[PDB]
Amino acid sequence: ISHGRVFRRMGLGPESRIHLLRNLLTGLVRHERIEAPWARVDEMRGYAEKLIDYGKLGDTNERAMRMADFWLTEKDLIPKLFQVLAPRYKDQTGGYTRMLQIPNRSLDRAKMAVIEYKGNCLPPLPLPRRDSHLTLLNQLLQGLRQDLRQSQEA
Amino acid sequence: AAPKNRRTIEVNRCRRRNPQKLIKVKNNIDVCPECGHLKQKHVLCAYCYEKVCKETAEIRRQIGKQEGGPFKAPTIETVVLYTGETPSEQDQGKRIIERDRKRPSWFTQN
Amino acid sequence: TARGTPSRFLASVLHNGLGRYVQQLQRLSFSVSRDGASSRGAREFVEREVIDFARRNPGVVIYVNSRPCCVPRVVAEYLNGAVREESIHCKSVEEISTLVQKLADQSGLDVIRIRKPFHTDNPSIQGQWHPFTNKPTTFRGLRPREVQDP
Amino acid sequence: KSGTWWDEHLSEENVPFIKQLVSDEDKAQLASKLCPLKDEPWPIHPWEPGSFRVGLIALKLGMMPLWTKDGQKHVVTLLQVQDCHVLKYTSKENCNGKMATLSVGGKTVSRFRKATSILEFYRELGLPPKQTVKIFNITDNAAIKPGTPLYAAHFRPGQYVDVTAKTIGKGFQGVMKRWGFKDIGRVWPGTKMPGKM
Amino acid sequence: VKKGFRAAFRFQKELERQRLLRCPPPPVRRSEKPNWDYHAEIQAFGHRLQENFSLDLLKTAFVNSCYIKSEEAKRQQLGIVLLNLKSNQELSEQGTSFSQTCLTQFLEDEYPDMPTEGIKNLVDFLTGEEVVCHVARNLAVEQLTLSEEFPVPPAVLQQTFFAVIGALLQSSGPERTALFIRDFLITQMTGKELFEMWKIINPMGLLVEELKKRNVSAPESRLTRQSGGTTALPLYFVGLYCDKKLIAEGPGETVLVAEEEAARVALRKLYGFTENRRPWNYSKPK
Amino acid sequence: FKTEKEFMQHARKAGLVIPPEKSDRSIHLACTAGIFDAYVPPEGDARISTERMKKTMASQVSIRRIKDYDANFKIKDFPEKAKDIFIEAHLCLNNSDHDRLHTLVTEHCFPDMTWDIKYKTVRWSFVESLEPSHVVQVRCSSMMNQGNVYGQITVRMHTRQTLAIYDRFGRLMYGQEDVPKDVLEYVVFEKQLTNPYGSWRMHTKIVPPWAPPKQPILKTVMIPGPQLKPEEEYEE
Amino acid sequence: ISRKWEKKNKIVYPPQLPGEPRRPAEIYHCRRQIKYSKDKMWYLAKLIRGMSIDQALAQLEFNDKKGAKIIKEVLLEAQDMAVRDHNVEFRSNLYIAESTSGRGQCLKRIRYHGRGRFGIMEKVYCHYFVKLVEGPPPPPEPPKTAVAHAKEYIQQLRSRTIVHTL
Amino acid sequence: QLSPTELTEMRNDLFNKEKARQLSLTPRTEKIEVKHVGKTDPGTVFVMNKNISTPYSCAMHLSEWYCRKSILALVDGQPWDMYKPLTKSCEIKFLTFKDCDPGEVNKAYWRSCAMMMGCVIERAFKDEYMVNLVRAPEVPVISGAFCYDVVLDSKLDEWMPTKENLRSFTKDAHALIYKDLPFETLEVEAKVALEIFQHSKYKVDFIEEKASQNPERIVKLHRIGDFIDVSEGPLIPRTSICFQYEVSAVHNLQPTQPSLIRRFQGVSLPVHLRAHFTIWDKLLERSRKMVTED
Ligand SMILES: [Mg+2]
Ligand SMILES: [Mg+2]
Ligand SMILES: [Zn+2]
Repeated sequence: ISHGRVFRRMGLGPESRIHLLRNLLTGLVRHERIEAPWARVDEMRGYAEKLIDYGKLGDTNERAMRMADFWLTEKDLIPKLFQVLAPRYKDQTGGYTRMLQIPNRSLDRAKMAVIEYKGNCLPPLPLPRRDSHLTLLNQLLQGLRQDLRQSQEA
Repeated sequence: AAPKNRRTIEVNRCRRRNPQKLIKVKNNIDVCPECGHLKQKHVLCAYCYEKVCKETAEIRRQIGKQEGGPFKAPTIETVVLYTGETPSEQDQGKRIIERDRKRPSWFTQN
Repeated sequence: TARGTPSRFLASVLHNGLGRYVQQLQRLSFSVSRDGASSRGAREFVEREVIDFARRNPGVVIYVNSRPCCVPRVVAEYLNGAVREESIHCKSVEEISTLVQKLADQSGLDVIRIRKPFHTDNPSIQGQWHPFTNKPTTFRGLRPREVQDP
Repeated sequence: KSGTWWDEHLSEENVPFIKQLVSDEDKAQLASKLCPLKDEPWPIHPWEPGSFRVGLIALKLGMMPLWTKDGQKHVVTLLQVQDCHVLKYTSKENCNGKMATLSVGGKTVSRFRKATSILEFYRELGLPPKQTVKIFNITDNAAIKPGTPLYAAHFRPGQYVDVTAKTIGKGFQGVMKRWGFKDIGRVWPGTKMPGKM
Repeated sequence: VKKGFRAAFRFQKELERQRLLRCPPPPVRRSEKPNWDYHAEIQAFGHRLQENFSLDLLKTAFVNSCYIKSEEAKRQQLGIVLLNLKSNQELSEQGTSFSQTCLTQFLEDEYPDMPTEGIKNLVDFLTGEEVVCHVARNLAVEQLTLSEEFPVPPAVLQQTFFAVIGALLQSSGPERTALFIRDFLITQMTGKELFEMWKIINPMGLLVEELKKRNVSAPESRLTRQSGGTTALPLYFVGLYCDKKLIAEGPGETVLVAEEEAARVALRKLYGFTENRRPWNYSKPK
Repeated sequence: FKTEKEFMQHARKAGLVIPPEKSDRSIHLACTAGIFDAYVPPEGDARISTERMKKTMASQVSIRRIKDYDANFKIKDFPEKAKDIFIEAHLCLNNSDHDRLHTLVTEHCFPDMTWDIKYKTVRWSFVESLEPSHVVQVRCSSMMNQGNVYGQITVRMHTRQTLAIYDRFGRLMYGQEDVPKDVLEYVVFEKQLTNPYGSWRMHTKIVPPWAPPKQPILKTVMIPGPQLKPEEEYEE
Repeated sequence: ISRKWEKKNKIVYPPQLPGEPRRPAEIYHCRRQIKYSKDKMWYLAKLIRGMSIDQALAQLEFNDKKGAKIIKEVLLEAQDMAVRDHNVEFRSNLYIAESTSGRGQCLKRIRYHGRGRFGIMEKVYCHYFVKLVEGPPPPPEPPKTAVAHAKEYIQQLRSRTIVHTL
Repeated sequence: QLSPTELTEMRNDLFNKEKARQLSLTPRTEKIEVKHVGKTDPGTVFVMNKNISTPYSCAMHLSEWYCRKSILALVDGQPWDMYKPLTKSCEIKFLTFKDCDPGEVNKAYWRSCAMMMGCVIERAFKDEYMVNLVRAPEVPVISGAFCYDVVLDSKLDEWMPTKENLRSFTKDAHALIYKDLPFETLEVEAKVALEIFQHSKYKVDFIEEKASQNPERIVKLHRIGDFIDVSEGPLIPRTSICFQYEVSAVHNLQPTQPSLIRRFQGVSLPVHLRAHFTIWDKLLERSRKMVTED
């Protein structure tokens, strides 16, 4: 029974799980786009979002610096977090990362995901795009919406 | 426990060929609009994704040369500039990565 | 097996015997060795028995081919297209005479299990039984527990 | 030939519009059933010994302590009635039962995830689809017109009620947790073994 | 490798049988196969039938026009004596004419109450391509037939069969040929129900016309028997009554089918072609 | 790798030192790779139906060499002989008579004639000859290895032929079975003058650029565009 | 060993007469000695039976099994061969007529057990066979209807004879 | 005078004859170089047959995914039917419902759906009554429905289609969809087209109108099965492309006095753009509302 068990069991145990996520998070901050097994990227995505929130507290904040020190193994990333990533998202209240499933990797056919920090310099990922408004179904719904405006106005 | 008797081919076919054992037909396959290759609806196109990764790898190799060592992550934003392009006013005060290539059509300067 | 073999119903060729009797055997082909111990009986049959048989059965055409062979054979062909090959290897003249006459009297139909020892195209003279054959009729064809003048 | 879901082919502009449109109709469909006694209600009969009125579908909010004037504590479960309406009435003859049946519906749910046949049933009734539908055995004098809303004040304090629901699923469990356990040549039907609990 | 020859030879014959079954060779004419002598086969054909055929006439019966044309083309291309072969066209006309009139006289005598349309349809069935080709094949006619194409086309085989009947007519005269028609063509309706040979539509219409000619009242249909009427497998017996007198009764899964069968039963009785009628007499005239 | 250089480059990278082989025996060739002196068919030749002297003189020099090996040779008879060889060779295609075809055509011609039609059915017929064939050119090679001297004669043939090629399944893929069509062909014939058993055999055909395009094929064809890797971008 | 499958493409048919309907082209192709078990390969071969060439390629492309890539290459080779060498017009106008796996020539290796017993492990190989036919995929036989069932049952009743009598 | 069944036979025979006549114009096989200029498979060249091969045949060369999704073709930049023979060498592009700008594809679907309604209504009424097909109005797809202008018999002036009658029309239309009939197209001179529609005065007027617009006096004809109609633009390849099809309502257009023109209206969605049952109902309502051509 695993009712309400939010966290996955990974690696060699609890401590190993955090270190596995920390290594993935450290790679994401440096590269801004990494690809790994889907479950691990999904497990790490929450920490990636929360790390940006600590970066918004500022480097002067002692608790935030302690968080960045632990979660960022490579210390040169800590300045990047507070001075690059955090200011980038100053306006946004969330949704810092986007996660997309990519084809299963050849060796073990593991389900794979790509996760990136929105706004990176890297070439854009081929995001899924909703159908054009000009399509037949959308045009029929656009006409319906316009009529409901006239009826509402009356 | 050892088997009491040899299982006949008749019995084994019923087991091996049961619908539960057969590969299910997939209905979520589609054609990628950009490249025309096949993809699943919920998965990124393999052909298009590899195209992005190839260019991303070249840019990362260029970033490595500029940094020229480990633990040298910059404290400013990065901008990729292709041949025939000049730094924008918005893209000023940022690390500039120069690619000896024409900007890909899918990669749009912002 | 009966289950492991085919079967058929008792039959005749072209209703043979209804208007006239026609001998179904039409051709006998013998292969006999000039030299060969196994053909001794066949050679003797050709010398003293084939000619008398040929006259008795003018409807049958008999081909005797003398050639080197280890197993002398007689091929019997019938009007219905049946072909029946038999071996006369090392058979005496009497045994060959018996086999040849047996072929002459056969119809050419497959010698397989015959389901019934009788065949008729008119099994009934008075009408085949049906469930109403021995049931009396009722006034106005009323059914059990049916009410007239509904 | 391929599968589709409601917003598969909708554009960015039409996803918010359609979500509003189907939500406004639902709110207006539930507000049109708020006056059943002026919408040609079925005959309202007095209660008679041996009568069986309908029940309702409620959502289990949780539990709370309750104290009585004698100083005893009682834990109670809060059951909230959400969008409960009568859906169908079946007479004794057609129901294949001694008592007539009243079908009642529970929580409102999305129309985009319901079968076409179910969607057609609710379209005639004029109500948003429900999550659960239960059958109550009633007498002929307790029949309520389909579409009538049922409220929590259908029950009164001091009354007793049977409550039926699906139990928390524990999955495949062993004899110890399932049954509390730590020779005719065969196992009897009904023997307590490991299985879905 | 085991020393020996008999087993290997026997297995070779075994493999040849499979090689035949796997690829069954294309059927060929009997005349091409071994142990064939045309003149002897022609003589046995007559004696087998107990007929004194004229060999010159009988040989001409098997010569088809198509064969003569094909032979000429072969001779011309392979340039090599005038051929005077007479086709069986003349003989087949005489045989076809005699067979049609001979069968008509036979049927009219047996079934005086049969209408001319019924008699014609029976004569067409007895002389039909189906019946005649079946009889000809089982009498060795196809083996002696000279044709360009094998297996002999149904039309060519039927023409040759009547040509043989024409040769018999000239050889032994009309009386002898009639017994040949009786023994091989009249027998072909053994076991067959009238309407299996003579195909009719709307029997009830034909019955009403025949009753009118006899001045009988129009038949009335009534339900003599009924069972399981409201089931997928019902049974109905329908009786036809003239002046409230039963003339026929027929079963059917539906009332309409039973009524149509009753009409067929009535027609069989009227035409004297019932299932239990006196059988055909084959006793030698005496 | 198919090329020999790549094979020997792979062999040196594998340490597989293959020693060469010297033997008294050598491959014995009965024909040559190509035309000794290509005969450019004058443009407009089909339209009609000092340089000429110089070209004709070369044929007169060559015809003498052919006469030396075989004195009883007449260039006048060759056009009739060449026509017969041409017709017989093509007739062998109808019935896949390869052993007979080898006598009529050289080892250079044989692959071209029969390779493509290995699993096809060819129906070809020589309907008529519109104008008499004449020997346009006569050349002769210089002394080659093994003392082999070859003589090549080019014959211009304008004839009416019929060709219908069926595929492996009996379905018509080219031509018409009976419709006669007009064909102008320049056919080079070769003979090993040294070989005591050499005979005049069809060698090759000459296709001038002005030659009109051949009959269109029945089926439609798709010529695929560049198959590009993900990184590579298509360029018009 | 046996290599009949390769020879089937070499069959040459007589030219068809104009009346005859156009005979669909047939292409036979296979890959020998694949490093895979025929049992596992059978499911992949079964899956694409009766599919169009494009539908089969699509299903195999997104199949995780190792055999799927191998079969996909064989199918692409067969498609290219059909148009190029077998006079097939449209490459898409092909369907999987026959698709099966066969036991290859296997290698036996000395293997070990946890108690020191000596064992033979077989390194399994297999063959994949495919036959492509020109044309659209034959429509799947529809489900037997109630009307068809009733007709069959009534036919059985009507075929009943009086058993073991004159 | 020709009866309904007889009139169709005459139309088909004249349609078949002209179709054969156009094929005979090129007796021999002639090859055209069609170059694919689409986003995918760039640089592909099709050596198709002149006047026989169609865009669909080019799609068959590429893949089945092109055949299933190619609703329309852009031949030299002009909307082309999938089954319309390619006259000359040109550049070809394939259009789908989900293209960024499927305006041309949407018009072709609307025209083909309207034509499908003409066939249903023409054959739905009893023999005694006479149905005359005036035209198919060109209505933007954002209007909510497609329509066909039909002049019903005088005896039916009072009669108005009931809810049950409308359902009958849809069942006939769905029967047309189930038949999966190709949309055959013939571009004939005005003279030939006028002969086929001589019986109907409305068609003759329309034929002369369209013929005048073109300088070569060529009119586009389309046939569904045995039903021939005049169309202004290309049509979708097959009727099976439609999945949801309904005849929403029939509206009478003033002025009724000169003639009673009834606007039969319907709405439909293709298989590619299937809508949910709930969304389909919303589209159905607005289709019932009368559409005014502008
Ligand atoms: Mg683990
Ligand atoms: Mg659970
Ligand atoms: Zn793509």
